[PDB]
Amino acid sequence: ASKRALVILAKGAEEMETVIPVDVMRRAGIKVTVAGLAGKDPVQCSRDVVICPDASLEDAKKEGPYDVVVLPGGNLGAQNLSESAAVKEILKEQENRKGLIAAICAGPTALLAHEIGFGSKVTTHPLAKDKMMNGGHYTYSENRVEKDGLILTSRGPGTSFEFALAIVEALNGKEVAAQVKAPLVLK
Amino acid sequence: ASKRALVILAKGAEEMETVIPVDVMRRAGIKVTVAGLAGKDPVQCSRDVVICPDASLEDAKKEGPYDVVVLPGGNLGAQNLSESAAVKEILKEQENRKGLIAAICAGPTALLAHEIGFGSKVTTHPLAKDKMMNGGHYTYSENRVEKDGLILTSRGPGTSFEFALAIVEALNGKEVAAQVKAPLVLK
Repeated sequence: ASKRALVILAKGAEEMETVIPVDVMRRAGIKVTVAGLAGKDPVQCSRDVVICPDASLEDAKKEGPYDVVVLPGGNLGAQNLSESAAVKEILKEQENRKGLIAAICAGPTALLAHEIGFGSKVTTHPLAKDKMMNGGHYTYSENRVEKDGLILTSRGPGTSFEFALAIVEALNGKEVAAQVKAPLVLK
Repeated sequence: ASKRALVILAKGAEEMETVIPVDVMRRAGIKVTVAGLAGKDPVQCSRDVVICPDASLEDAKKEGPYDVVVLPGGNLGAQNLSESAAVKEILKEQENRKGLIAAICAGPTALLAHEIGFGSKVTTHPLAKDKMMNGGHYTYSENRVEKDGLILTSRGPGTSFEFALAIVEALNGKEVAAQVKAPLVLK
C-alpha cells in the first residue's frame, strides 16, 4: 500500500523547500497532497513562484491520516503555519497517532508554536535557531538533516534533497531512497 | 540596472529545475519572468506540481531582450520546447545578440532541435546524452555545470543550485553569487 504525505502550503512558503520534497516523494511512489492552508486558491511563495495546491487543507484533512506531515520553511510561511489552529490540530493528531512529522528551515518553528515534539533533537535554518530554542524545549543540532524518532528536521533550501530523501527512507526504506537518489545527479 | 531572465515553462517541465533557478535568480536581484509556453494558464509539471506563470511567452517576448534565457528540463517539457517555433525564434534572437542561454537536464536537447550553439561544450542529464549528441554537433562534458561562453548547461535536479549560481555569477558576478549561496545551506 502506498504511503501518503500531506504538504501544508502557506503564503510565503519557500518554494524550493516545497517543490523539492513534493517531487522527490512522488518519485518515491508516495501519494502526496499539496494542501493550501488558506483554501484551494493559488499560493504566492516567498520568491513569488505561484503554486496551485491539490486541495484545501480543510478538504485534505478529511482524507487522512497521512504517513508524514511536511512543513516547508520560508519565514512568513512558517509564521502562517504557526498561527493556524487547523495546523495545530493536524500536528497534534499526527503526534498522537505516532506518525512522522517533517519540517525544514523555519518550518520547525511551527512545531514550537504548536508544542509538538518537545524533548527532541532538532535542526533549523541557522537564522531560525534562536526562535526555535526559545524556552529550551528542544536540543539543537547542526546536522543537515536531524531525525529524532518521529520528528525529522532540516536546515534550508540546500538541504531540501537530503530532507526529502530522509523522508523517503523513513517511509519506504533505504533501497527506495537510493533508487530515487541516483537519477537526481546529486553530488 | 537589474539583469533580466526569461524562464520558459512548458507542460512536463521538471518543477525542481524550474523553481530552483527562478528562486535563486530572484535572491540575486535578477528580474525573472516565468513565461508559459502555451499561454497564461497554469502549467502541470512533470511530478504534477502546478505553477502559474507570470506571463505568456507571447507577452514576455514583447518585454525583452533578456540577459539570460533559461530552459528547464523534464523530458516532456524539453520536447515541448524543442517543438516550439516561438522558442526557436527566441533562442535564435538571443544567440544573435550574444546573450546567455542556460539549459539543464533534458533542456539542452532543445538547443539541438533549434540548432543553437553548435560547436559548444555541453552537458545534459546522463540519460539525455545520446539525444543531445545526435550528429556530433556539440562536445560532451560530464561536468556538473558546463559553460562554454554564452552556452551554459547542467545535468539534473541535483545540479540545479550549481546551475542557478552559475547563472548568477555570469550575470551579477562572483561576489553576488557567493552572498546568495551562503544562506542556502548548500554542502
